[PDB]
Formats: sequence, C-alpha cells, structure tokens
Amino acid sequence: CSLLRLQETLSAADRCGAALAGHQLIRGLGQECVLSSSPAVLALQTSLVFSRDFGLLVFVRKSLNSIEFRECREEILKFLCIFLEKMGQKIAPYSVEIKNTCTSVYTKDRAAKCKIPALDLLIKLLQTFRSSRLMDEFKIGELFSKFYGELALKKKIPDTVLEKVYELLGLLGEVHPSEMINNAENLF
Amino acid sequence: GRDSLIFLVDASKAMFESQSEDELTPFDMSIQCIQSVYISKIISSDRDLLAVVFYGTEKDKNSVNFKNIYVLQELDNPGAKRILELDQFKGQQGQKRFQDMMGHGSDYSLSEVLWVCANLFSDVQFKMSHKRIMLFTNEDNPHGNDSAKASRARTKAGDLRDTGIFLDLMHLKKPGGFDISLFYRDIISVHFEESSKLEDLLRKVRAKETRKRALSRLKLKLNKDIVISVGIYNLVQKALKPPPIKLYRETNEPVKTKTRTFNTSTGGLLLPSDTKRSQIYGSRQIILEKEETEELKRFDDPGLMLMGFKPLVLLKKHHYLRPSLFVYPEESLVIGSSTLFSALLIKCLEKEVAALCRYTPRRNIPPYFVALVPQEEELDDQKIQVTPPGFQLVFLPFADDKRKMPFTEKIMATPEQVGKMKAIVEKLRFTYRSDSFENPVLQQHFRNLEALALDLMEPEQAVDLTLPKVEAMNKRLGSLVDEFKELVYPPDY
Amino acid sequence: KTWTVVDAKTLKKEDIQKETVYCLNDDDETEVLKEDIIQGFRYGSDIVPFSKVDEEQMKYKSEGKCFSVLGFCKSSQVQRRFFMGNQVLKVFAARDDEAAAVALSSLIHALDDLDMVAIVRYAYDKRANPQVGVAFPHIKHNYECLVYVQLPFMEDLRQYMFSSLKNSKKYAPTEAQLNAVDALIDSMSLAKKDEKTDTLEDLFPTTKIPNPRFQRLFQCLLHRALHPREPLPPIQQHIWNMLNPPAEVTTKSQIPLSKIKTLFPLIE
DNA sequence: CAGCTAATGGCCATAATACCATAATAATAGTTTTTA
DNA sequence: TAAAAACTATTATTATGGTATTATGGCCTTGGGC
Repeated sequence: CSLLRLQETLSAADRCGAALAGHQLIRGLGQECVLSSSPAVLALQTSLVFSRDFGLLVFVRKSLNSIEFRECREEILKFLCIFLEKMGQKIAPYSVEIKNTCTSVYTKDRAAKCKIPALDLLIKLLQTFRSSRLMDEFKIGELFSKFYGELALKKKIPDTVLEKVYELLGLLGEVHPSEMINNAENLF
Repeated sequence: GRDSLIFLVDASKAMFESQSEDELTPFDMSIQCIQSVYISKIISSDRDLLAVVFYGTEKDKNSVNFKNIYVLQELDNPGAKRILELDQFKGQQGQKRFQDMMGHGSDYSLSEVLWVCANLFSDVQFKMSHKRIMLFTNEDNPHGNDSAKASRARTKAGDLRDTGIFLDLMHLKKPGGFDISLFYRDIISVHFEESSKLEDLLRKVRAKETRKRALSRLKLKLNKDIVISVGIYNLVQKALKPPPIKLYRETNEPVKTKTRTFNTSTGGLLLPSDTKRSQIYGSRQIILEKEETEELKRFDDPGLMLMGFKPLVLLKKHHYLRPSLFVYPEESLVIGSSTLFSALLIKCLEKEVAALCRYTPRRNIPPYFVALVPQEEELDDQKIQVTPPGFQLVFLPFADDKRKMPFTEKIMATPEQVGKMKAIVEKLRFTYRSDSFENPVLQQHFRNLEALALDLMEPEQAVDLTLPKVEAMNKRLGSLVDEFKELVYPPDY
Repeated sequence: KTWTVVDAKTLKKEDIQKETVYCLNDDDETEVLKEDIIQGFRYGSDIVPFSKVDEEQMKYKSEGKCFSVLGFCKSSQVQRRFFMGNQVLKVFAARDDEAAAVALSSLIHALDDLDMVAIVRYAYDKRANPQVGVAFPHIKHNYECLVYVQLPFMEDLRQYMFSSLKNSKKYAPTEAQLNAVDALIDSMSLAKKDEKTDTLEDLFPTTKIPNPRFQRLFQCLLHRALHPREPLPPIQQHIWNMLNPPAEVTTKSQIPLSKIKTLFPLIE
C-alpha cells in the first residue's frame, strides 16, 4: 500500500518528469521493499505489490522515453532482475507479461542504446532474462528468441554490454524448439 | 566542464522604460544582447548553459517566491522555440506587452537579487565551470534610502565573487556610455582587449565554436631508454559543423536508422565472417581479412620517437600538406621534460634544429615520418600566446607529396615593374591579423538555421570580408594596374 | 580502394550489400521505408528540423569557380603553424600570351623582397564549390609559383590556460648535462653540412623515402597476391632501413644515449 | 552547312559519409583486512 | 570456514574527433563522309 500507494502515486505524479524524485522513490519503496519482509503478510502482500507494480511500470517506463527514466529503469530494472529471485514461480502472469515487456525494454534500448545507461538497461534485462525462465513457455519465448537472436546477431556496440552479443544464443538453446535452434547453430 | 553563462536585466523602475529617449529603451538593447549570446551559442553551439531572468519588477517568475523578480528560463543549452519563446520581447508592442503581461517595475533589493541569480547557479545539475553573469543596468543609484542595502551590496557581493560567481556591467550607455565611476566596484565582479558593447559579441560569435578541449593522449619514447608522454591537441580540425542529422519527414524525429548486411543475393543476412576486405585487379580478385588489413598497419604502436635533429630552415615550403594540429608534450604526468623538453626547445631552436619523429596515430596506423619543429613560447606582458611552447608537428614530405608537379622553363620579369609593383602592393597589402578569418559560406547555413531558431524572414546576413572591397581596390591603389597592363602587353585580356 | 568489403567463401559481391535499415524513432521505433526523411538536427537542447530543400535554396555559395586575391601582408607576424591546409597548389600560367606571367613574376619579386604573402579566394572549378585561403610564392630559382593553401580561419586557434614553460621555476638542473646532450643533438643532428655544398644531408632526408601504408601493403601485395594466405608478410628491413636513421648518427648518440639515463632520470 | 554533333566517351573535387576511436569524467568490481 | 568494509585497481562513459570511407561531385573525351 504505502508500497502501492506511494509507488503508483508518487510514480504517477512523476509522469510529468521525476528525476531524483522517482529514482529514490524506486529506491526506497523498491529497496525497503524486501528488507521489510514477512511470510504471509509481507510475502504475498508483496506478491500483489510486485504484481501491480509490474502492471504499472510496464506501462510507465514503457511510455517513458529515456531521460531521467533511463536512470529510473536503472533503479527499477536492477530491482527487477533482483526481484526475479523473489518469485521463482507464481510468475506466469508476470512470466509472459514481463516476457514481451522486457522484450520491449530491449526495444527501449533500441530507441537509444549506449551512453552510460542503456548499457545498464540491457545488462539488467539480461539477468532479468534467465532466472526468470522456468521453461514453462514455448513460443512466447521462442518468438522473442528469434529476433533477439537477430538483434544480437549484428550491431556493433560497446565493449561492455557485449554479453548480449552472445546473451541469449544458448538461452535460446534452453528453448528446445528446433528450427530457430537450427538457425542459430548454423549462424553461431 | 560545460559551463554557466548568464543574462540578467536590472530593474529599479525606469530601466525597461526608454528614459523617454527617442531610440530604444537600453533595456531593449539588452534584450537583443540576450538574443545575441543565447543565439550565439546556436553557432558556437556551446554545452555551456545560458540564463535568462529579470527582477526588480511588478510580478514574479521564480521559485524563491519574493517580490520584484522574474525567471525567464532555467539554465539551458538553447532551444529553437526557446529562442522563439523569448523572441516576443523586441518591439514597443513587445516592450510593453512583455512588461505588463509580466508586470514591469515596482521595487527591488540588491543582494537579494544576487542570490536570486546565484540561486540560478543553484540550477546546476551538471558539470559546469565558468560562473559568468551579466547585469543589464544604467542604474546610477541602487538606492540612497537604505544604505543597509549598500552594506548588503558590499556584503553579499564579496560572497558571490567568493562564490566564484561573476557578474559585471558592460558600458551600456547611461549617458557618456556611463558617467558614473565613483562607488562602483561591487556592481561588477592570453593578452586581450575589452569592449563596452554587444556588436563585438554579435559578430565575434557569429561563426564561433568550441573552446575547452584536450582529449586523446599519446606518448613519445625519446630513446628506448627515456620517457615522455605527448599531449595531442587540435589548434583546430579545420573546424566543421556537427553534420546533417537523420530525422524522418513528418515524424520530425531521429530515424534511428541502423545498418548491417542482409544477403544481397538470397534474402538472408551477411556477417563480417561471411565477408572480408579485398583488393581486385585485372583477372585476380584477392581477399584478405579486415583484421589482416587492420593489423597490416602494425609496426610498433601508437606513440612517438625522437628520430633526430634537422635545420629548421632546411625546409620552408618546397612543400606543405595536412597540418600539424598541435601536440603539446605533456609535462605534469611526465615532467623534467619540463626541463628536458624546455632546454630541448631552447637549444634546438637555438640550433635551428628540430626533433624528427615517426608518429603513430590512435589504435595504431601505419605510422609516418613527420618532423617536429620545436615550437617556441611567445607571451607578452599579458601573455598573448601565438606559440604555445611545444612542437610544430611537421609532416615529412613523401613520394605522394611529390607524386607529380610539372617543370618547364620560366620567362622572367624586370625591375622596371618592381619599382612600382612594391608600393602597388603596399596599397594591396594589409597588416592582417589573427582574427575575422573564416569560410563563412558554411557559416551562412547556421545562419539559415538561425532562421528557424528565431523563425524569421531573412538571416542576420552579416559581414566578413572574405571578398575584396572595390572602393578600396580602385581607391588606395587606383588604376596603376593599367601601367602594369600595358607595360609588356596589349592584352585584350 | 576501400579494402573491398565483398563476400567470403565465394568473394562474389552478389550476396554483398549493407542494410539501409531506416527505423522509426521511439517506442518500438519500427521500420520506416522510402528512405527520404527531412534533413535536420538537434543542436543545443534543440532539435533542428529542416530539409535538404531549405538547405539547397537557403545556401549562399560561390558560382562555379573563382580565384581572387583578397589582399596581402608581410610575413613577419606570420607563422608556419599558421600555415594550414593539406592540399597545396603550385599555380602556373594560362600562358601563350605569357605577359601577365612575366608581370606575375614582377609582383612575385614584389612579394619576396618584402616577405609578402597572398590572401586569395579560391573556388575550385569543375563542379560547384566555394572556398577561400592563403596562397604564397615559393622561390626555388629555376622555377617558382604561388601555392594555394588554407588560411587558418579565425576559429582555428585552440588555446589553453597553460602555465608557461617560461616558468621553469619548478624545473631546472645543472646545465652541465644539458650542454652535453646538446652535443648529442649534433651527433643526432640528422642534417649536418655535407658535400661542402652546405647541403646538410638530413639522415632521414624525407623525399624519395616513402611512407609505409602503401609500402607495407605492397609487400602484402606481392606476397598474398602472388602467394597463398599467410601470416605477417616479409617486412624486409629495407623497410626498417627507411624506418630508422643511420647508426653513425645513432652510434654518436649511444654514449649520449647513456648520458640521458645517467644525467636525466625518470619518475612514475 | 556550317562544322558534327553533343551528349558520347571520362571524372576529378568536394562535401558528405563511414569507422573508429579517446578523456572527459564519472562506475565497477576488486583482491586484501580480520570475524566469525 | 566465510565474511564485513574496503579504499584500491579495473574495466567500464562519451564528444569529439579524427581517420577512413562513401557518393557522385558537373566536367573533359568520342565520334564519322557528308
């Protein structure tokens, strides 16, 4: 609630631009998210908290162009990929939702890559990527896998983020469906 | 790093008024001054940020929530409709409407204003250095009534200068250009001159460009056994624009176009693997790796080597090509080339001798033979530096340099000419300068962009002479070129 | 040539071309087709929407060509560094009716006596360009011309806060090393007086001694062109002969190369 | 025609572009320290 | 055992260039018995 109210509210006023305001916001409610934790009350209370801030930020920073909010998705995306391990499962709504979500966060790097942040962008999406993965999907991922495996198939980029260059190339391997696997191991 | 520069207009009352004078309110003159530097940083395109604020007035624009202020804009590198947004403010209709619509003049209090604009130095979120501010006032008397305001001037003033933050008052014509000397110090805050006006500002920055830059730092091993690291510097690059940027049509927005290689036969892709770097001639196509190419450069490494000592006068121009930009040998990191490099230049210049090097550009190259003249160190009383101590980075001449140039006979002149020719040139000569020299015909386009910047009719359409002025040509010298013309010839041109 | 970037495994350029791939800007920023776009910028904080049209029209220029003396000056205030450019024009007559080439010589020696330099517009002819630059007579007795070159343009001077080397007050040794390594500077003087023609033959005498990039490649060219793929091809030291000065000078540097290390230490 | 055109054969400068490649800064992590 | 900071170093940042490259750049060359 203060989690949820303070997040959707202050984060909402932030839709006129936030800068430090949002980020620390993202920090405190995000960071003081888990350090304040209890089974029952706080565990599943979060489960809805996390749940509906998912539904939020997909919208929120999806809209948000880059600006402050490249750094807002520093704060978040870090808190995201680390909040994967929070729920190994009960992911399914947020499995798929975050699936094409962070897909489009690759896309948000695709708007503007590089600088300092967009590194942090795709990088944080990468650990966002796998510990997420239970298998449990087929072409919800595989679809993504395809032209991820294009998006990294190419694209001279910084020395730093180059993990993505290879990032999903075997992660698509953990996606068992053949013919894309064919595509890659031919290509790779 | 990308710094602060600040416009401000004083207000007591009559300032936005014209003093009932029949030209302009010097307030407005200031207006176009603001225009001029903010616009100026279109051209110069300076990551320095600019300030537009007034005070001393009826209503307010601020966050400090006090009487007699207005913000105009927060610190910025400019904007086109930041320009336009401010462009309302010329003209008596815009004088007034600007005034009243914002409200114009009641009272003020001085150092209050200080930390006003200073507290626009609050506005810094980024890396700036220069704290530089300008007040626009004819005010002869800040006040006589409360000299506690005066103590406040002499009080917070020293703070704000001590803040490293610097405002002065240029000589903006209160009568005499000002008649006041008297108490004025507080109001205000490599050998040059100073000016009282904007015109200097205007033209001076019409073509102007970047200032603080030194980046990629190489080395010179002198021998194998001893060290210097060499600062690479551009006196200029033959400065050019930031070049045409991709923005799509109605969307107006950056394309974020990308490029890679599809297969150009089959609908597939292509990869740097899948290709290579070739030379082809005649029958034989020959293909060798982009790597193989890029390391075929390899001889040593980026870095430099004293290769010897040569008469400076040995080569003046039999020759010339792509310039030295100026490497200053670094001495902080590696000093003693403080001393070493010092006496080096001392005596090598004394010898009229120079240090040849083989320069190896960045991420290797094939390196090249280039002389280094020792560059002398020129400073006057206030230290005009024409010759920052260093080296002339002197490309050597090579085959390509001489790849071709003709030779044949030459038929020669007579002193009968030179008797006149000399003074003729004395009429054709000018003492020249360091300054007002460019290729404006490119400047004219960031004029053409000054257009959309102001969104107006015709550019500044300013004046440099890169083209000769006929009245002087036919004036000082005259037609004596006739004498020359019929000297040896009835030309018919 | 560019290092022709074409195919591997075939070499056939048929598969070969790069990807246009023009995109939209943001929020999936997807493909855009029909390459045409406006031609614009950001500058400052401001996007600079604009076209190629308003460019072309709004652009003042030269005509198709011209070359016009912009004036003259003495050479005293003038500096080699402040000779700028790369391309340089030996300029000879349109002759046959050579008269104004002779009077040209007249103005030339009107320049050379008084150390006089030329200030001239130059618009290159064949296709549509304005330019402006310095030009100056060079004198080598048998034949001479004026050379068009770029006048360094007022922006062209970068200048720093640099504290003077005129201040050595933090750095001085005893001269007693400095003089000696001067004598080195002689032993390392590349051009010393030779032939008693007062032609000091600069070891590394520039000139007929080329630069690698081409030479280097050329060895790559005979090798790989004429022999199969290999690692680094012969660097044959005639290469490095050129690269490195002669060791009578260098030998004469050796013990001075010693006095370097000895007399002149290092830090870091 | 008159002379063959005259756009054919050629194409150099550019500007543009690219790659492509750093400091100006600001981070990472980092391996030690014992603590436990 | 790790386990704590930890000031250190790293490699991370571009803004800014320079290469290097593209492209034709609007021109000089080619043609045929009437």
